[PDB]
Amino acid sequence: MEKGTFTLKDIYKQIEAMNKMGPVRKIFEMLPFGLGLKVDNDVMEMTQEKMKKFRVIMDSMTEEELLNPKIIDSSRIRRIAIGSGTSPQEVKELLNYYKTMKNLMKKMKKNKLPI
Repeated sequence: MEKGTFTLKDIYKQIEAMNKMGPVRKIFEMLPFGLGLKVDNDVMEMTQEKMKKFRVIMDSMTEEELLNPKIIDSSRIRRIAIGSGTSPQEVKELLNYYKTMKNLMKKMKKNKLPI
């Protein structure tokens, strides 16, 4: 139905906690010219914190889409991944995360007693 018990749009907002977005003035305070294995970030994009790219796709995908995950449109997510900069594969695992939810079935409290 229109409601899917706490849709996933409620999950992406929880990651907003981290972002560090606000380059006002003096982003860094002086730096050593002899950097080592600290990061060495280069022109090639790199990945690390999964939560960092989690929020980005939150404003990409359509809320209507979040309400109905079963509507996985391979074409719609294609363009969307480009907007987020990641890819459909990273969104496929994201849904696969709720697969883990099936693991909940190991506990499946429910009731198991209609009468």
